[PDB]
Amino acid sequence: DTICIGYHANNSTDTVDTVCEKNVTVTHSVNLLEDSHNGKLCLLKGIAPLQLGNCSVAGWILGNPECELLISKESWSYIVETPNPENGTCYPGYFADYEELREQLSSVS
Amino acid sequence: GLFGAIAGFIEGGWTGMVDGWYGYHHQNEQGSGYAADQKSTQNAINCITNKVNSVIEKMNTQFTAVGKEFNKLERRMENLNKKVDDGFLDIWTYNAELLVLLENERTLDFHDSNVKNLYEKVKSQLKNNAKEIGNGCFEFYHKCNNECMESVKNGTYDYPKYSEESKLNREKI
Amino acid sequence: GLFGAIAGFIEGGWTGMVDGWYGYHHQNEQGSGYAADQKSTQNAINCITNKVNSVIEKMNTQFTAVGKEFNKLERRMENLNKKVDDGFLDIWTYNAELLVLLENERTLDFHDSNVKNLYEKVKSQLKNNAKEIGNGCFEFYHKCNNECMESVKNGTYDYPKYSEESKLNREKI
Amino acid sequence: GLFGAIAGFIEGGWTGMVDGWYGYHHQNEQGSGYAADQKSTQNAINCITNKVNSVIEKMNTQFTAVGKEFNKLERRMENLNKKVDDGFLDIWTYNAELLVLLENERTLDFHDSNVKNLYEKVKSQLKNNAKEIGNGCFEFYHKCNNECMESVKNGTYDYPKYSEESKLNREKI
Amino acid sequence: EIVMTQSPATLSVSPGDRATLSCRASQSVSTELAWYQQKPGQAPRLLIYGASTRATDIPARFSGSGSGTEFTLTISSLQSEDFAVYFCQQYNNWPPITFGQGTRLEIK
Amino acid sequence: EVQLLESGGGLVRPGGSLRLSCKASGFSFSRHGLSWVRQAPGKGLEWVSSISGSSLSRYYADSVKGRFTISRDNSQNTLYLQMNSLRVEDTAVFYCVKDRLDTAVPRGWFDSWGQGILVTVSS
Amino acid sequence: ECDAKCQTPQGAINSSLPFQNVHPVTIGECPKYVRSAKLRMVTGLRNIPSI
Ligand SMILES: *[C@@H]1O[C@H](CO)[C@@H](O[C@@H]2O[C@H](CO)[C@@H](O[C@@H]3O[C@H](CO)[C@@H](O)[C@H](O)[C@@H]3O)[C@H](O)[C@H]2NC(C)=O)[C@H](O)[C@H]1NC(C)=O
Ligand SMILES: *[C@@H]1O[C@H](CO)[C@@H](O[C@@H]2O[C@H](CO)[C@@H](O[C@@H]3O[C@H](CO)[C@@H](O)[C@H](O)[C@@H]3O)[C@H](O)[C@H]2NC(C)=O)[C@H](O)[C@H]1NC(C)=O
Ligand SMILES: *[C@@H]1O[C@H](CO)[C@@H](O[C@@H]2O[C@H](CO)[C@@H](O[C@@H]3O[C@H](CO)[C@@H](O)[C@H](O)[C@@H]3O)[C@H](O)[C@H]2NC(C)=O)[C@H](O)[C@H]1NC(C)=O
Ligand SMILES: *[C@@H]1O[C@H](CO)[C@@H](O)[C@H](O)[C@H]1NC(C)=O
Ligand SMILES: *[C@@H]1O[C@H](CO)[C@@H](O)[C@H](O)[C@H]1NC(C)=O
Ligand SMILES: *[C@@H]1O[C@H](CO)[C@@H](O)[C@H](O)[C@H]1NC(C)=O
Ligand SMILES: *[C@@H]1O[C@H](CO)[C@@H](O)[C@H](O)[C@H]1NC(C)=O
Ligand SMILES: *[C@@H]1O[C@H](CO)[C@@H](O)[C@H](O)[C@H]1NC(C)=O
Repeated sequence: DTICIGYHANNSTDTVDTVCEKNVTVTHSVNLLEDSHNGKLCLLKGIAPLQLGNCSVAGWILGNPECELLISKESWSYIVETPNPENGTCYPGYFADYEELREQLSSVS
Repeated sequence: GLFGAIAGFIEGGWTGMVDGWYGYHHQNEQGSGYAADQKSTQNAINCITNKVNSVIEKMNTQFTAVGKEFNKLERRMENLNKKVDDGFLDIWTYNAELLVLLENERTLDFHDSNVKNLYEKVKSQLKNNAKEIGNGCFEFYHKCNNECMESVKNGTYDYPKYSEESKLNREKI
Repeated sequence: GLFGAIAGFIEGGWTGMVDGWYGYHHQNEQGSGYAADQKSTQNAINCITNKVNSVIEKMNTQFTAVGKEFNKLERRMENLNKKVDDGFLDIWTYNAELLVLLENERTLDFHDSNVKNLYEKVKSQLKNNAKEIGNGCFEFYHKCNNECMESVKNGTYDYPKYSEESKLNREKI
Repeated sequence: GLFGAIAGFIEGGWTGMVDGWYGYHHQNEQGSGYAADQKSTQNAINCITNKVNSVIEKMNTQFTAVGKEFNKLERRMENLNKKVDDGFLDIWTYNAELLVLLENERTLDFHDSNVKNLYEKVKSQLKNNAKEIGNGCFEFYHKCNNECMESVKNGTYDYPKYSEESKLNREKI
Repeated sequence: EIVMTQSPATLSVSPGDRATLSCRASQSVSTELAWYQQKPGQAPRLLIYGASTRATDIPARFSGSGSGTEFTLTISSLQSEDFAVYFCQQYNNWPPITFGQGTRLEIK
Repeated sequence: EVQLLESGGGLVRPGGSLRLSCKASGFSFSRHGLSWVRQAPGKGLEWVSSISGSSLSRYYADSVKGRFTISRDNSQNTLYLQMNSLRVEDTAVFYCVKDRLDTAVPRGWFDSWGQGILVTVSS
Repeated sequence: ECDAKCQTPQGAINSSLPFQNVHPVTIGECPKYVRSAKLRMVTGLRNIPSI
């Protein structure tokens, strides 16, 4: 004729960190940090963002003979470039106010 | 010894019970089994979850831009942009981290306190009709069936009904 | 049920008393009414106010400028100004809010604990000369006039003076 | 009165003991002096220190630049640079300060609670073989030598071995 | 009471092989279950308490597996010592205790 | 190691009484329980009685309920089996088994087993 | 082609968690960058199955 006091505890490998100790195992836990990415860009605000193929903003805006595959991509949400865009401007020169043009053209309807 | 770090009055806990977080293991004739204190778990799940919900929901969001580009003749902008971006990065790391370490003790202390006060409730409900066998386990001197046992789980218990039965216990000792 | 969430040992409280935050309801022949524990309240109003004062007074203040103006050819500055201003706006919303949410439980727990320890003080002062009538109310087996009753409010109480009176109670039972 | 505000159950403390933070003053025939509770001191130094270690170690650091220079025709940069620098300065003052003020009470309450639970532990170890002399000091009705007294410091104590000795105490009273 | 049974009863297997005989269980009795040995000549001993771990000084060739009603026992290798009578016990509900009917294994 | 000793076996006619002494050594008897099991010839074990610490918790199998009695002595660390009204189907060995612990939870599995002793009946 | 709450030079993230440590560059309504490695709170008790 006994009654005892206890708490539920199931098998779990979850670990949490606190101040009195560390690496303590607990039953159920919830995280805040996400460290997983799909690895592929996606249509974000309902409109397909344009993808620049071996071209830069100045090269494509000025109408290089290349970069002709991206004329029917009017509306977007953002612009994707290449880490080393080669076919930019053919005739060499200094494109005035380059940076401001990119920011203004970063979004259009 | 990690169990010595907390030095709690209760052992590591059980695993057979599944329908709660705090409960009892009533033993008696024809009646053994586990049990769950439905009053405590529902009133302990909500507050802990709302603490998680409060943390998650208060991260207001707005459209943000990336670090812009600058030509080599405007380097001052670039380092100013790095300073402000790094300042927020350093702020959020310390603010976010120290919150989940300070509030992890709060929830862990909450669970430890929940066991204690519930343990105190059975102690005060009946005092002389019980023996402190050990770590949070009482022993009824009298006989107490399932209908009687539920009285402990309730907030109801008739001491004078069983106090006279404790007089029979005095005869044994 | 909100009262079930807290599951406090005391009921909703009274409204007749006005001269304190924690008190008593002494009743005796030729005496009744309410009271107030001047010791506890004065040591409870100060700490809570200093917590509010600490929050308010530590808002250091300094002259600040508004978001400046820029022409159409310097858009980069405008967005940088927006990013830094929005960053501080997002910081203060979360920092200020979680402060008054986490420190509201600190004061609510403080008030609940104050009742408990004050209750614990009167239990230990006299143990066998009292009966656990219910929710924080005792019953003196012996007769106790107002001068005697003030002993409870004091830290002074002579057990042997009334222990022999409790022997008469043993005769009653 | 500062001592009145805290209203602790124990007095100001001792200075004779040096080998711990919480201890005892076992007195008996052929014995006296102080002692220390090695189970609790090492179990309280670590958590408090790790709280300080967590505060200090989380200050991630990186190379930082000073406020740059600007000519008189670019004053907008200077005020923008001041606004961001002053914003971080204001943030860290309130964030850092309120952390050590809120967490100073956490450690102070921790120390107060540590005394109570250890004090509670000795009470439950032996109940009727002791008298509540006063502020956390008990009096053994029976005789207890040094070997006997270590039972209190251990978690081990044979009540029935001395319960019959408490029957001799009943004869005295 | 909680009724328990084992089946089949009699089985002969070459030493060193694998032979498993499961005992059913009414209700669920969670994972709380015990399995006992009884060699011909002396009193029974204990092997697995909780259906997950061995006792003190026990060869590890045995295996405690199962949950709820479906409870099984399997042995990696069988020696001439293992040919004994097996009992499975439940202790989740403990006003009564109920054993099995015993399963005997033999050779030659 | 833990060793147990048992005595009191023999031949008892129906309607008599028998006392089986079960001594305990090698472990803390005060904080541990004890129980009894019975094995008829050829059949499986059938538990009869189990008693926790300090002689406050007693349970009996329904087969012999209301006609068996068990007591324990801490000073002599021995257990008794008081009974009467012998049956003809009660010819069985009676072993001694040690309960896990008193204050613990999950209880029921037996670690130490004594040899036991034989009790029979005759017409 | 898919739907993403915000973008990232390496890719995109999901859910509405309040922190992320995948990249300090983002496009859309999604959380701040955190240098930390992992951080979680608990809801249940300490998991101590047996001694
Ligand atoms: C503890 O709480 C439980 C539930 O909150 C109470 O259970 C209810 O108890 C009453 C009386 O004790 C039961 O009524 C009885 O019903 C039977 C039906 O045959 C009748 O014969 C009796 O005369 C009586 O009217 C009621 O059924 C039961 N509720 C159930 C089973 O759902 C309990 O009473 C409380 N107190 C204790 C000591 O457990
Ligand atoms: C509890 O605390 C209160 C106040 O802190 C104490 O009140 C004081 O008690 C003493 C003696 O108990 C009173 O002195 C008496 O004065 C009358 C005046 O006629 C005299 O006839 C008596 O012989 C005695 O000297 C004192 O007046 C009173 N203070 C007041 C009324 O302001 C009280 O004693 C403490 N103890 C208890 C048990 O209440
Ligand atoms: C409390 O804890 C302490 C240490 O954790 C225990 O101290 C040890 O106690 C045992 C028996 O009480 C001592 O063994 C004895 O040794 C003497 C040596 O002459 C022998 O004559 C006795 O027959 C017995 O075997 C042991 O030496 C001692 N440890 C020391 C002194 O370091 C203590 O037993 C625990 N219990 C109590 C009630 O204090
Ligand atoms: C416990 O172990 C079982 C057996 O593999 C597993 O199915 C179950 O998921 C584990 N518990 C949890 C919470 O994952
Ligand atoms: C936590 O402890 C487990 C068990 O020892 C170990 O496997 C794991 O690596 C530890 N993790 C950390 C971060 O210390
Ligand atoms: C784009 O550049 C990559 C790397 O230089 C090259 O492999 C690829 O053929 C180029 N595509 C076009 C269309 O120029
Ligand atoms: C385009 O870039 C390639 C190298 O990637 C180069 O060989 C070619 O001459 C360029 N042509 C134009 C028109 O940009
Ligand atoms: C993102 O999360 C949603 C649920 O919130 C899920 O339906 C969807 O499949 C997830 N996307 C990917 C790519 O996993």
